[PDB]
Amino acid sequence: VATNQTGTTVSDSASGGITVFADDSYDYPYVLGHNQDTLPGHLPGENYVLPQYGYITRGREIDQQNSIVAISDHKTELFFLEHHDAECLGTGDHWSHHYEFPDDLPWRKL
Amino acid sequence: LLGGWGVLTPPPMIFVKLRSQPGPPSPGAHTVPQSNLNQYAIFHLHYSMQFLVKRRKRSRRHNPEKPAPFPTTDSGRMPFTLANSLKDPNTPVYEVPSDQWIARNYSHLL
Repeated sequence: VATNQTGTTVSDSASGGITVFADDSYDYPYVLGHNQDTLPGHLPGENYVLPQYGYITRGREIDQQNSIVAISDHKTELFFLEHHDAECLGTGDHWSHHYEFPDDLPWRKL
Repeated sequence: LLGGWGVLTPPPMIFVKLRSQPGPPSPGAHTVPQSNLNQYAIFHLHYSMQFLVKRRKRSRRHNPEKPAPFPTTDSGRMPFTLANSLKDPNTPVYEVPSDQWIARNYSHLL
C-alpha cells in the first residue's frame, strides 16, 4: 500500500513474505475455543481478515482502593512468537498443517 | 485431601518386636511370671525410596521467571541449618522455615 497525495495505490510486492507456524507443543497461550468472534463469514465472498493474537497474563492483584490494579511483580509472561521455528512463505508457496483429534473423544448424539 | 498419593496397596506396615525373653521360671510357686528380661534393640534402618520425575519443560517465554520464595526462618538464620546458640551454648538448634516449604516452583501454562 503506497500512500501518496495522488492516492492509495496497491501494487504487488514480489519480495514480500509471510511467516507461519503452528504450536504442536502448546507452548504459547492457547486462545482458541473461548467463543470469541473471529471466524470466516458465512458468506463465501466475505473476506476473512485473520484475528490478531493476544493473551491475558496475571500479576499480583491487590485491592489498593475502590479500584483494583495488577502491579505485575509476578507471573507476568512475555511471549515473543518471533523466537520460534516458523516457515517463511512467499508468493507461490503452499503451507498446510494436518491435525487429528484424539480417538478418545466422545460421540455426541444428534 | 491431606497428602501426596492415595494408593490401593500401600507400603506394607513393617512390624518389629523384641524377641521376648522371660525371666527365671518359678517352681510353680507364686504363679506370677517374672517380668521379661529388660532389654532393647538398636539397629540401622536403611530406607530408600525412588521417585519418578520429569525434568521441567520451561514455558518458552522471554521473561526470567521469579523463583519460588526461598524459605524463611522466624530466626532470620538460614533454614535447615544448625544454629550455634539460642540462649544456650549446650546444643545447636536445628532451624526449620517459618512456614511449610511448598513444592510449587515455576509457572506453567494451563
